[PDB]
Order: sequence, then C-alpha cells, then structure tokens
Amino acid sequence: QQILDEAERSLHDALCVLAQTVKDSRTVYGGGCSEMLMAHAVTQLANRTPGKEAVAMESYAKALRMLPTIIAD
Amino acid sequence: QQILDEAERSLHDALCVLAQTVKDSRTVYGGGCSEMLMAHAVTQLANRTPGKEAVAMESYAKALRMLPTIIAD
Repeated sequence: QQILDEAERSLHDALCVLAQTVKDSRTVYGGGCSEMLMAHAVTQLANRTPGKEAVAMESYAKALRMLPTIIAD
Repeated sequence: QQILDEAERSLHDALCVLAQTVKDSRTVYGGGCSEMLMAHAVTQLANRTPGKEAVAMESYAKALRMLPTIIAD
C-alpha cells in the first residue's frame, strides 16, 4: 500500500492536467524551451519596453533562462 | 603650469584625433550613446551568435553601458 497510496496520489496529479488537457488539448515545449521562447520575448521586451520595467524585466527574463539551467544543472 | 600641462595634452590629444579626423572624418556619437548601440547590437548578437559565449558578448555589451551608468547619477 505504501507505494500504492503514493501511486494513485501522484497518479491523480496527471489527471488534473489530463482532465484540463481534455478541456484544453494544447501543449507547450518543455525542458526550458518555452522558457527560452518567453525569455527572448521578454528579453527583447526588456529592450522593447525599456525603463524601470526593463530594470526588472531583464532580471525577469533571466529567471526565464534560469529554469533551463536548473534541469541541466 | 598644471592647467597649461593638461591644456597641452588635450590639445596634443585633439590634433591626433583631428589628424585621424583628417583621415577618418567619421565622428562617432560619444557620451555612452556609442556604448549603447554596441551594447544593443552585441546583445542582439550574443542572443544568436554563440551557443555558449552569449555569456561574455552580452557581458561585453554590459560593460559598454557601464561607463554611461556611473555618470548619470
């Protein structure tokens, strides 16, 4: 049971996504890829916006690029 | 003498920059604006240009906008 109760518990977790993936059948490229997409997007938006926002927005766009680091790290 | 000393050098400096302005009469925008343009491009470049060293090119591009930063405050 100790794996079995952990089984369904974590198994029920995909269901949430899956249930909502039933509702929205849609995808986003993982492995920090959508990060790097949203990175440049805000990374240029940093240079596209710029100001006290791009002060923050670059720092933002780094955490975007910080996600691909972790899994690779 | 010291003012006459620093006056000679800036004169000694200008004529050299003027003698090269005889040669290259391009006058490139100073006051950090050059830094910016280079910082923007090289950043745009580091985005695409390497697969790794985008570290240093933007870091380079960062050092560009530095000299601007210290004097605006």
